[PDB]
Amino acid sequence: KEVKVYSGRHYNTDKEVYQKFQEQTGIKVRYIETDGKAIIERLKREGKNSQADLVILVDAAIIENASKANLFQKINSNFLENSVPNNLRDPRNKWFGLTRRLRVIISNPDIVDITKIKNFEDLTNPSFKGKVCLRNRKSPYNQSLVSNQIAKKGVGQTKIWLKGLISNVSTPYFSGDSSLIRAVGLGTCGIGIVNHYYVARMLDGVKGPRDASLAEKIKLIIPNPAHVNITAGGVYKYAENKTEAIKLLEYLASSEGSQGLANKTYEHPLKESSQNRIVSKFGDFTPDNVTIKELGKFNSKAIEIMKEVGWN
Ligand SMILES: [Fe+2]
Repeated sequence: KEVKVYSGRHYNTDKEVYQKFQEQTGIKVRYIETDGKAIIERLKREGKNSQADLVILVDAAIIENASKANLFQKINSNFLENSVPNNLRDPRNKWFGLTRRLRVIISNPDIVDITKIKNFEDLTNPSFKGKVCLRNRKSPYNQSLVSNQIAKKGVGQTKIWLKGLISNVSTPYFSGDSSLIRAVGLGTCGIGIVNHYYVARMLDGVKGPRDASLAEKIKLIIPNPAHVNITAGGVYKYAENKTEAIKLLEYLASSEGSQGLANKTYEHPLKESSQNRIVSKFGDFTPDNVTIKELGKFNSKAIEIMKEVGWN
């Protein structure tokens, strides 16, 4: 028995999670961990000749791209259908959330008055002119944040928010979240928007002592209510080992599997907040109930309006 996993989680291997599954079930896990867009392009080109059984992808936008490319087949699993929150899975049962991340506000309290920052709407405050820094629009994480705003506010109000936000940017757009954390830590930026787990990795020494010292200087603000995004898995449309792929997906979505995956990347498990002491110090959050499917629905529109307002 074997199952082949093509995984977009390539921050640092889930080998340990796959080995636990192998040890428990006798099912050999053969995995590839690489960039999610590379996996999607490879599978579109391979079609029926692909060896993928299970596909794991990061961010609502990439899940939407794989869905549009018909990469997944619908599955029936009483375990997944009764265990994965409705808002974090496909209504059509093609993909299922595994871990949760939050895109949050980071601030340098020496450069900005953090008492005036509670939510994304506060970043349009004119007192922050020249103090806001952003990763570029190519980031699915940012596309999904703008999609989240469209879902909840509609295009008109989201465009007003975007114009206010981009008005406060006077720094070239960043090519990653960790570089933006460094700039906020150093104080060249007063405010950024990054995923919560990058702050936790730097605080925990993962990127070396300079990055840890810079991350210690930041104040992380979880918007209330919070924008939640996910990593998800689904069974490949032509999976040879369909039965084994479902068993592995059931394991990954379970309390043991979701904790195993989340603890490797400093993410939150599916049904509980992280017990990691660094992550728990960031505080409690309340989801805004926008579904992951809705984040995909508005992805194209989010890219359009980001381009229109000069989020470059
Ligand atoms: Fe990431």
